[PDB]
Amino acid sequence: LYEVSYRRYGDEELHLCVSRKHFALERGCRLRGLSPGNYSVRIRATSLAGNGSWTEPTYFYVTDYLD
Ligand SMILES: *[C@@H]1O[C@H](CO[C@@H]2O[C@@H](C)[C@@H](O)[C@@H](O)[C@@H]2O)[C@@H](O)[C@H](O)[C@H]1NC(C)=O
Repeated sequence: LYEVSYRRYGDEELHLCVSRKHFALERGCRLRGLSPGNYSVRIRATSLAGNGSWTEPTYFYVTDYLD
């Protein structure tokens, strides 16, 4: 599996578990219907041995369709 830890600046952390089947199907992850803003993502692969280091933060901006 993988864990996706996203957070829109100021808010609290949101999460998502992406399983193998889920990952191979979706070609990664897909985040559906987030309120607008600049989000910060870290990703962490969990293998048979343990939880391996979080990917440095990436930023993604969901459009405001107003402002
Ligand atoms: C999204 O946010 C990135 C990181 O923001 C940085 O840290 C915060 C706490 C503020 O100090 C901010 O001014 C810093 O830039 C930005 O570097 C990035 O450009 C932003 N992304 C978009 C799409 O606007």
